[PDB]
Amino acid sequence: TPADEAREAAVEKALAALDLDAKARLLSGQDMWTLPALPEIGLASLVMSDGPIGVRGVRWPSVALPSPTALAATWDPGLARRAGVLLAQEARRKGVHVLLAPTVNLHRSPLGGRHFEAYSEDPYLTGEIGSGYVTGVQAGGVGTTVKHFVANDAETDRFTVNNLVSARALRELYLAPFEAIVANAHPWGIMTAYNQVNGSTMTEHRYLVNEVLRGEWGFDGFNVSDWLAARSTTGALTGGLDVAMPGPATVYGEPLAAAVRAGEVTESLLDEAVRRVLRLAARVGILEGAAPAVTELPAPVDGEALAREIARRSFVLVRNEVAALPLEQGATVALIGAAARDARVLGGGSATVFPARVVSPLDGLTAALPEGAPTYALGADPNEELAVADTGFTLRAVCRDASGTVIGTRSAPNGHIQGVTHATLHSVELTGTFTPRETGTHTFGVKGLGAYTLTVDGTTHFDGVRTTDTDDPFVSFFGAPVPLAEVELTEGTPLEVSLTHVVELTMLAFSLCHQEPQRDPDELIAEAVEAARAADTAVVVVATTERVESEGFDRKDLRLPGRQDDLVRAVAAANPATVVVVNAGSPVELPWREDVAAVLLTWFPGQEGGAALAEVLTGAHEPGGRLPTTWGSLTGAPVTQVTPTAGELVYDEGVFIGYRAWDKEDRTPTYPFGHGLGYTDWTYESLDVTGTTATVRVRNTGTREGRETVQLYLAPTTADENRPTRWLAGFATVEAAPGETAEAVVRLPRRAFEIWDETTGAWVYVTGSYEVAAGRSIADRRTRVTIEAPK
Repeated sequence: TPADEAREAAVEKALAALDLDAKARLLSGQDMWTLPALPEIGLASLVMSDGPIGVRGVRWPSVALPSPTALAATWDPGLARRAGVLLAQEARRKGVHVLLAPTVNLHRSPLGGRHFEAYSEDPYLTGEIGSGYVTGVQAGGVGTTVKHFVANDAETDRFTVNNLVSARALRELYLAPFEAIVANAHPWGIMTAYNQVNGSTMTEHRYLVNEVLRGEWGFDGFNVSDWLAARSTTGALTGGLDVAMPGPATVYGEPLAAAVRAGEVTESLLDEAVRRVLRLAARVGILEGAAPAVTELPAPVDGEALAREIARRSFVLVRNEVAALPLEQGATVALIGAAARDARVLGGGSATVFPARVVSPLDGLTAALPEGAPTYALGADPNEELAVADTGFTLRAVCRDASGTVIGTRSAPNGHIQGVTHATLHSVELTGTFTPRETGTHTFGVKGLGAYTLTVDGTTHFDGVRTTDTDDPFVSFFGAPVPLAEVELTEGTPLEVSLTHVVELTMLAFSLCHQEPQRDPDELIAEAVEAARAADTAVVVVATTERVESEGFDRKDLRLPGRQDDLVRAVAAANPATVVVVNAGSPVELPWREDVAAVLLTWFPGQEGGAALAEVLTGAHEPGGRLPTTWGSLTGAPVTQVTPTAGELVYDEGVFIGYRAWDKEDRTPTYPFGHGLGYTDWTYESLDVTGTTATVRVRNTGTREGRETVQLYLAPTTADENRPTRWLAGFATVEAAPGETAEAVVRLPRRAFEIWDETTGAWVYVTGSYEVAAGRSIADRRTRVTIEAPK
């Protein structure tokens, strides 16, 4: 803390200069993304933006990386550090100061909405990756808000739900990754969640925010509310909140200025909170008078290359039978499935961005394979009932005032929408022309809320409203699009399409949606089976959509959308050498494993996914992924409750989530935590533990050079009603050529032996004999040793 002392001196001078009206103003938001500026003290407007896979800015493109679970499947916090560096470069370019990322809530249930956005079901692996990600983002002088503090491991009724979580459960599981990132990475900020934990809402939670996070862990950054989570001027200030950031009319500002002057809300409390915001201002560099934390920035990073590297390093090859992968030299390959032509690179929610261009599996494999590239056949379409209007749509974004007079025309990206306009703007048209690809009944819709008027070819097909009873307006926007009208358009012949939204009195975004005309599912699977029959290997890319996987709501089942499961079985029957490329962000049921030759989980693999998949399938590279979460059937899954009964979600499983819960119940999953295969064999030959330092020698006993994640699992020798049977206590990714041997000196944290004392309010190093085991997964433990926990 050498320059930090000088920096915190400039913060104190700035705090002293400001008056009560400016102090309360600063803590209140200005726009959807930025805070007010104060030239009286040389402070610029703090720009904040989403998020985990890419930086959006203020919608005025981004680099779309693979989903957060994909980054965690690489088991490499050095990759997460590099990922963070690129994101800081993106933020510096888009003028963003704070990145609203990473999400580190655990994978409690497989039905969780933002499951694709979290890293793992294990708090150690989550903390390690999160630590790397934050250190990397802040390495480029860009702030981070570790979201969603704490216990936001489900989306239904997230606005009000009371998540009743145990004392040990919070300390050992849900809070762990936050403590790990606070201590290791030193984050400049945090975000408090919409839900409540044991009574208090996270934004108003005095015990967890001020006493635990700040008091025990020594957090020195700012605490932003989740967008619309701030709901009390006095309740949030006293509960450790600093910034009510939903938008312009926040709970802070003039209501807070008044509460200080009139009520028993002390100006000392306001001063303590502004001090935190002004400390952030100095680190991100928006405050003149305090030098920025990172002055010399990290060397430029190639965004496309890192997106490909993270993508292939995460692909978990769970199944591979005799050797389906990699593909053989000069083999006839057939690509099947809609997800191969139109890939799903991002998951739904605020984490979405628009990349420059996306490489699809068919684009990638066409270039990778020679003359007579993959024979493509769409097997089934998962992206229905509706999808954003893009293919064949040439749209503009017209702004109108009260008199309907045009006051601007922005270029439409495709259908979504959010210049020299202001409170005068009354409505927003989204006109254009649409050339249909095939004749039939085209449906048109919208994903938005409020007043809408649709006119496909002059005729006003819709002119009504779209209200909803839900407690959260964010659930409403990213909900499935609503069909407004069916229309008969002949292919080739285009017509003038138009969708207007009237705006007046938070709510400010809509998108034109369109469904391609009817396609028989059974005939689609018939034409794909002919291609499966006409090939040495069939590659079926199966995927969950942004409508299935998204924020605001939870999934209903782990089954694949559309007739995709029925497509896989038809292809597996016609051709035995079938490779299923699962492009899903969360666990999904694989009922046809026994029939298919191979399975490869690719998550939502970012804009370069198609290039990484082409490299892996052809054998240019190896799939370097190892499950960061336990995959299995929903019936076998022991912790699935996402829905709150009587407005309460009890976490009855306690300290047992993910693999810990499967062990406690005897239920064995389809593929366990840490499972994954590459394109080479690994023989663990030596394990030496000295105190708490495990040293592992592993041999590449395969035909090709490859990577291996060494996974150390601690397990008490005695019975453990109080604890899980085994748990991850360390890991390390090593690379070696065939025959060559690599070592791994992995130190197990002191914490791996400790448990939480609810009464003392302290950690308890559990003494006794343990079994430290090195392996390829939890189920594939290769070598064991018995040690006494050191003093």
